Amino acid sequence: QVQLQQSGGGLVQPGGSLKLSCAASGIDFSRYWMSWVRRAPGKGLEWIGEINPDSSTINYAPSLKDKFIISRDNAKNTLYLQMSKVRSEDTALYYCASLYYDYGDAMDYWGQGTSVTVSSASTKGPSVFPLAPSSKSTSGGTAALGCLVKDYFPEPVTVSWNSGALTSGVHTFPAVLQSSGLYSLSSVVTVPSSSLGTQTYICNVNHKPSNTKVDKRVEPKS
Amino acid sequence: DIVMTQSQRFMTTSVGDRVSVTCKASQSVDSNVAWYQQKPRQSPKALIFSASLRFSGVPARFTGSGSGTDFTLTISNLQSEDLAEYFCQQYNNYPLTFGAGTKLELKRTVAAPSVFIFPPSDEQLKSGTASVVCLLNNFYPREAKVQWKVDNALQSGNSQESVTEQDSKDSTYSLSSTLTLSKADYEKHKVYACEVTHQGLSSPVTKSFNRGE
Repeated sequence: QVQLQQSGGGLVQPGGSLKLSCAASGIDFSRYWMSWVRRAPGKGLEWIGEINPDSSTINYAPSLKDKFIISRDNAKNTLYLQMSKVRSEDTALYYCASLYYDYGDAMDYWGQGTSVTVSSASTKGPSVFPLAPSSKSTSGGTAALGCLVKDYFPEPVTVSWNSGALTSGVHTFPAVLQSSGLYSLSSVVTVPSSSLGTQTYICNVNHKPSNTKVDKRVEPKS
Repeated sequence: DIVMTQSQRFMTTSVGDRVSVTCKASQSVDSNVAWYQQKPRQSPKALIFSASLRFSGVPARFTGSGSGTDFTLTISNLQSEDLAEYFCQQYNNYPLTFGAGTKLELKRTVAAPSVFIFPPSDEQLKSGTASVVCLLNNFYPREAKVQWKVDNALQSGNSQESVTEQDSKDSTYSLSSTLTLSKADYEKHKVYACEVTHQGLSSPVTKSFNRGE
């Protein structure tokens, strides 16, 4: 089993520095060319650079030579990306990948990816508000309810319902970046209208960057 | 830099069909082209290299063709596990560059959205801001329009929407729209309405509430 285990990253200040790591297992790391690639929000993948087995060749995308240093430590089976003088444009998901040098710079194995956010803003936990089921909800039909997870930074949050016991009919939407620079998302669930008087519905929200955990009861309103 | 252009960002298909994804390079890249598969919340997986050769383990129903500028990935007898995004890459010169990708979705019958509106909670209003949420649930196809009307006046610039990936079981989409207002503005209006148009609806569907009722 080939695996590239990435670590590092997170939220950094503009002008800050950050070192990403990529640990290889299941291959003879010291024989492989390695690459870094990233994807900014809403964009296509972009190559950052590559390094050969003994580090005597390091090639960079030209626009990025200034901000990125690629290195490797073969004894640790590890590849590194040092980021410096970062700006908000460097907010992206960063991947390491092995190169298929028997034929060319195709990328035959990919790490799981590391999220980096560059911003001057501080970590902020969300507020969690109920999306209460309508009182007009069709008699004997289907009701919708949810939780609005508002004003957090950086990504990600996670949402479960009834501590993971409720999964059918759940839709947790992608986060949106608000004009305030904070994220928001909603999680909804559809359930029988007849169950609103009996079953309790609780959305379990975690925001690990701020160490925020909210268990919000969602009740019909009076 | 070489630009790799994928002429369709989205393709609808069906299990068992043949599907072809195209990729066009802005200048010749010989046969130095690779193809990748990527599914939501997963990393890419390599499929093709040297334009037409498979990586090991890749099923034979994936083939590739082309040389110079025009490249094609063909999937014969599409399987449900092949529903994914597909993107090309050139490795003829530096910088290495990638296509933006073509996402496959599964055709199903038209399904109108089930629409729900949610007033802001009392807890939120203490904050000074009000969010009004409109949910469009389990519809197909993905195209839908949501308009917000406050005291019957069409709103613009103060809503955002988000859409789920296609559901693996029932092949539908869901969509939320959030209208953001100050509490003070919220309290100055009576009627909040979400108006939805979709191919499955012969006329638009409106969900609304009067503030306070």
